[PDB]
Amino acid sequence: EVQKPLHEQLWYHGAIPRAEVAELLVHSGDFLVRESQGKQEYVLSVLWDGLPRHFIIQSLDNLYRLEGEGFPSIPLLIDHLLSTQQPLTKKSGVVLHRAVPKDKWVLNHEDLVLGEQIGRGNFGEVFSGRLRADNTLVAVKSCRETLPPDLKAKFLQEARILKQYSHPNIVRLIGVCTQKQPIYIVMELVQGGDFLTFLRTEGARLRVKTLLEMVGDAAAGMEYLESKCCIHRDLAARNCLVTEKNVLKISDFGMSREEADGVYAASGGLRQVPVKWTAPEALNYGRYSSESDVWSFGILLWETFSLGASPYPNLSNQQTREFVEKGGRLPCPELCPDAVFRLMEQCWAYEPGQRPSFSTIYQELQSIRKRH
Ligand SMILES: C[C@@H]1CN(c2cccc(Nc3nc(N[C@@H]4CCCC[C@@H]4N)c(C#N)c4cn[nH]c(=O)c34)c2)C[C@H](C)O1
Repeated sequence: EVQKPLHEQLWYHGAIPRAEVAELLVHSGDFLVRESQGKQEYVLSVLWDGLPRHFIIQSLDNLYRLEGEGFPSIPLLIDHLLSTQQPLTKKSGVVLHRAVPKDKWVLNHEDLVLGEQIGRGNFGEVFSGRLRADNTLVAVKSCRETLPPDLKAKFLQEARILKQYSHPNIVRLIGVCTQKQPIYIVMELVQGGDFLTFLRTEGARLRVKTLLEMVGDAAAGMEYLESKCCIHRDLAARNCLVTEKNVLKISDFGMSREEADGVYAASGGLRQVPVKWTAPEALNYGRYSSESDVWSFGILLWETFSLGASPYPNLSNQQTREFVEKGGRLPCPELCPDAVFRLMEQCWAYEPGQRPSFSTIYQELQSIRKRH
């Protein structure tokens, strides 16, 4: 193990952000080695006094050192530090205890070949791609480095959330490319593309039973997320994907948050918030919950039965907020069955407590589908 090159080491995390480093180091003396992207130097990061401390690994004459003896490799230096329990510096008194290994999701850049751009996300371009070992087709999310540091720190959040999930109607994570820059999140490629485009393109061809089945799939995904205490915050037709077999999967988890007690209080600082899909209390007071996702689901129902129409077309975001406060809601689409519209109206109840649960939504849609 110690003989292996640094890049192969389990405790070498390459280009992971400082914010990810803080997540990984749990106990005193927990440590990892990484490459500092800015300075192009290796860094030993260690938890001491409750906070990560970052030591620059010096290199001279092909020997790696801190303030003591030098070694011909960084793994030999780490082994010396761990085995002797010598403080990394006399001044700091930091002593290594446990090497924090990469998880199973970390992926090498070499494993992946990037293809054509397939869309644009808030963090940057999404590309199609290929895993070289088996020809598995993937979607690859990128993060533009010119984004503000506060926001870039949020990019890996979607991967951290999705690592936990497995469901037929939730997009599947494949891995995270964080050993070098540029950083990528890698997911299964969903062949049919986004649901909004599907609705607009397939259009008059789609049967009501088919639409009910697809939104039923979305309700199943949302029920599963609610069960995991996940609040998606960006549910919309454009953020649902369609498989080659017309199964719908929820995707685009960049804004999603896990809250044990069911409420996420927004920073207030979000840019490009999808105002037309967002519940009033979430905009007004920053209160996000499964109930605010339910409001979004009502908009998704509207998008589905209007075959991809844009909501509140004649209103600005601010005008939409004012319109909704006055009791305004979207009109019933022609193709929308009366029962679906009644459910849609319940989803848009002003008080979040009055809105139906995702289980109720799934069951009601399923029951409607059986008579269509
Ligand atoms: C011509 C067709 C077009 N296709 C096509 C067209 C649109 C989207 C996608 N796919 C994905 N889009 C995502 N975000 C998009 C951002 C921009 C708006 C739409 C989406 N919201 C995400 C995310 N997060 C994912 C995540 N995981 N997996 C995916 O596939 C995926 C494929 C692929 C197909 C093979 O070629």
